[PDB]
Amino acid sequence: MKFSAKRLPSTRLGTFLENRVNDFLRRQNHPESGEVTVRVVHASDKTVEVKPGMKARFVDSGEMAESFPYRTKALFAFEEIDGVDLCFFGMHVQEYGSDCPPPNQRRVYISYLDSVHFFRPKCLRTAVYHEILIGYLEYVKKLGYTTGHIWACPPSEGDDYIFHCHPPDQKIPKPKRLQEWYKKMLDKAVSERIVHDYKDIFKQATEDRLTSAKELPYFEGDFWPNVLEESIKELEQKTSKNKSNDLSQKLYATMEKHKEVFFVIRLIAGPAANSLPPIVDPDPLIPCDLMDGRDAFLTLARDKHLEFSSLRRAQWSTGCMLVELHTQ
Ligand SMILES: Cn1cc(-c2ccc(NC(=O)[C@H](NCCc3ccc(C#N)cc3)c3ccccc3)nc2)cn1
Ligand SMILES: [Cl-]
Repeated sequence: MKFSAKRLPSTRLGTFLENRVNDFLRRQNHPESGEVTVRVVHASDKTVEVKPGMKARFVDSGEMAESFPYRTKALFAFEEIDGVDLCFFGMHVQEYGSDCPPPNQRRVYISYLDSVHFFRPKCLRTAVYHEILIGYLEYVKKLGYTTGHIWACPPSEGDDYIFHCHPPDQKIPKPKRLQEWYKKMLDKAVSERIVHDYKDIFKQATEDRLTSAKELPYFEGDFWPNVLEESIKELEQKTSKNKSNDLSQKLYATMEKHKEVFFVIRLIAGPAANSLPPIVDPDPLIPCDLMDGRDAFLTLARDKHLEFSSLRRAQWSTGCMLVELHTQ
């Protein structure tokens, strides 16, 4: 096709990921694998606003910024199977640069990732997912991002993060299996000396000596900002007849209850982390309404009856997805 994955415009980030993946596959020399293309298909600037409860408590008193700028990116990976492109992996990320106020400075957060399980061969599928995620971590570490953040959260039964209508036999992993999948990825990144270490959110808070909710990173659509609003509302209902840091107390209790699902990934440790030059992303903005957040691509798939529920339909929906991205 003139409208194929390869023909999408290149980026430094996407070239870096696809090089790392195809290096890995060539080394495996499995006769069923195909070439992998990776493309960034959206990049734009955004802000995340501190919600009303935290704003009244921290923003209005001058203690915390009112909002946090970031860049969002969407990227997708494609394999050649029978000479045709199959989109098999997608990811949306938020990147908070060196200009961003604390506590968000130099952090990346994975918003959503997703897959369609037809990568060939099956036995290298997980490895390839891992290479993409490790590659992203390596890449942002080199720009000078110091910390990665993952919320391990499977989609609900019958729901789709990125790709509309998954195969009926592609199973959603249970939380513990997913948590182990991320640990396996992160142990490999640690052994390649990309990741220095990683910690659950609770342990990390304790080790950073977090004494106020304002010190907690505040991301778009993440669990912690909602938690903080519900906790402030609970606290404000309290009265006491006659004869503080109570938010912090509740945050800690909630962090401990859920610590296993929130990964804090240190990419740059020690004094190296404190003398860094400004983060400069060499890649340009990529406006693309279709891939600005997850919803627009889910809608278009529904409208045009695109489905990722078999090899043939996913190959079909990849082709139409590509048509649409050159087209728009
Ligand atoms: C019939 N039906 C299938 C689904 C369905 C099945 C699978 C998926 N998505 C994934 O498996 C996706 N896969 C991403 C790659 C991946 C593969 C295996 C494991 C494990 N363990 C972790 C990630 C994923 C995203 C976020 C969290 C967990 C999974 N999404 C939806 C919904 N309805
Ligand atoms: Cl996810």
